[PDB]
Amino acid sequence: KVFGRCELAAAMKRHGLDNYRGYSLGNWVCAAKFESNFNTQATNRNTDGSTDYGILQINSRWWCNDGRTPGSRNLCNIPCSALLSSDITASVNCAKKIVSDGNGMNAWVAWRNRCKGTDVQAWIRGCRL
Ligand SMILES: [Cl-]
Ligand SMILES: [Cl-]
Ligand SMILES: [Cl-]
Ligand code: NA
Ligand code: NA
Repeated sequence: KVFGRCELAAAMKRHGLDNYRGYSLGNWVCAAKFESNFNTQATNRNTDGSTDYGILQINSRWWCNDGRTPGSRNLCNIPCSALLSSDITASVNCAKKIVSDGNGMNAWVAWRNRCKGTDVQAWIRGCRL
């Protein structure tokens, strides 16, 4: 599913990501834009052999099982394929774990490099939320 911007904002808000670990909704929407262009089916191979999955490009080295990431963990207790669903619940549950792991949203390189410190409120402009 390719979410609209406001459509994603509303779903993330409903699932409790606004202010989660102190990160305002626009941070999450910005991260999703640059991670997946709001496409739940997005995937990305990494150089280490892990893969990133879904709306927030959650990685198989620690967070989900894909059966092809040697030595990896599955801290969200999910198949990575679940991160590709049109329903973002699994991605949100897992993102909450990730952002709680110590480095906040820096865990998303795209967020640090493209969203951090920017006008993230612009991401939710116009949305009826
Ligand atoms: Cl915001
Ligand atoms: Cl694996
Ligand atoms: Cl933080
Ligand atoms: Na990524
Ligand atoms: Na894994």
